[PDB]
Amino acid sequence: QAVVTQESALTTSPGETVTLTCRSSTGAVTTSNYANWVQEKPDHLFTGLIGGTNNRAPGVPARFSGSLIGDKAALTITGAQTEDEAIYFCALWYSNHLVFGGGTKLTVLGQPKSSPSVTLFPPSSEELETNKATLVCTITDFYPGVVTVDWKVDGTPVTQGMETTQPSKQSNNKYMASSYLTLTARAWERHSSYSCQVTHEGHTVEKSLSRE
Amino acid sequence: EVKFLESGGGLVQPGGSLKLSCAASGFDFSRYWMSWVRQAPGKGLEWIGEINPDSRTIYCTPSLKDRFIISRDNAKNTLYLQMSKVRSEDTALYYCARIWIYYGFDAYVMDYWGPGTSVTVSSAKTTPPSVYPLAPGSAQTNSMVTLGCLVKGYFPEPVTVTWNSGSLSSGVHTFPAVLQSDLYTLSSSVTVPSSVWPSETVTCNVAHPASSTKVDKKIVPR
Ligand SMILES: CN1CC[C@]23c4c5ccc(O)c4O[C@H]2[C@@H](O)C=C[C@H]3[C@H]1C5
Repeated sequence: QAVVTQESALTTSPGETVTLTCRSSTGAVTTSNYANWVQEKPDHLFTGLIGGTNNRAPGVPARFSGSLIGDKAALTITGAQTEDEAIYFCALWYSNHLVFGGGTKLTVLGQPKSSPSVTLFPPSSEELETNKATLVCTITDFYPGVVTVDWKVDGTPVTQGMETTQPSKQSNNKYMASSYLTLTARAWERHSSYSCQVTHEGHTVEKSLSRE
Repeated sequence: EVKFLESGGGLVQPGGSLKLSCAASGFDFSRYWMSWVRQAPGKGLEWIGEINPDSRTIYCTPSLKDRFIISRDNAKNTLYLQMSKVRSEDTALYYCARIWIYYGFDAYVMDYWGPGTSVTVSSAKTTPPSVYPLAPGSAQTNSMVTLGCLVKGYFPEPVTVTWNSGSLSSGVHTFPAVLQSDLYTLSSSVTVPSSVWPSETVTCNVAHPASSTKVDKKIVPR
């Protein structure tokens, strides 16, 4: 039941050096895991960059390199370019099957940091008449394109019935996302205070409302 | 130019079957290992398997050999994936990828990838969306106000959302769909001057081509 672990997200600036890592649940990564690195760019464009731990794929820019570092496989970008903003997947071989890590979103700062605009909407009266309630939290104009969203109802974090889209590009090249809280109408009626909390670059933006 | 094109995806019922094809151009396909990888919505890559040039060796993820058969036809320069007994968790984009083996025959990279073909497994019937207004709660003032449109529970994708029949376009944001209770939901928002709403009417228009429907929802204060 081998599991491959990567940083969820890293940020660097153009010209800097950044290293991404890749860990195995079986122990140290070795050359016998033949670590691969695959880059995902927008519109689901995948490209192999590194194979067999430290071989660049033919035609790949020299700023990409691979190595083992301690327990882990590593991808280093030495002199990052804005075009290197992308999701990077590592993949490790375990004798007879290949396992991908969860991917690292790499931001290479290509515009200023921008905090999210957050809007929280209550259920509509028309929806409530169907005995259902959906709260909607919209999140726009943020960069880097990484957020965490949490919901609270009368001080209770919601662990069932919340759903958040993965960030997607706006026409102005910032990012947007939406989050949903699904309740029954009776639940809506039985609670008072509702909050959507958006954390971006270590700061939380909170919007809340009170029913009725 | 090394180039791939996948086909054979689409909507299939649970327990149904389909065969995906990956056509390879620009290289001698009969000399390369070929692999299948997929990506469920919002998620990362999952390997499916790979097959060597003469098909004497196939490696596969153990959980999927029950459903999936990898094969190839070197005369057609094509890689195949037969999918049977399909399940909701098979909803994903499916990619083929070439295996490049380096000098020394002891290192590889998955160098070139196809653009992917989409498979959706669902028993949902065609379902038009329930469209609801998103208006601020009953109310402190700023110079702009953000309004919205909840497009709840439709099938299949897509819907098209406009504001005031296309006349409001700047600062409209229509968000990706989520899947809940086997139906799709998305939202759209628009920002207008506080002096404009609710004095002037703001309406979202939602069309669902598969239902041949198009509905309007005026955004009214709470
Ligand atoms: C993921 N997959 C790629 C192709 C293949 C392979 C690997 C490593 C080094 C190789 O040289 C190599 O070639 C084949 C096969 O011989 C053995 C394992 C498979 C595996 C890993």
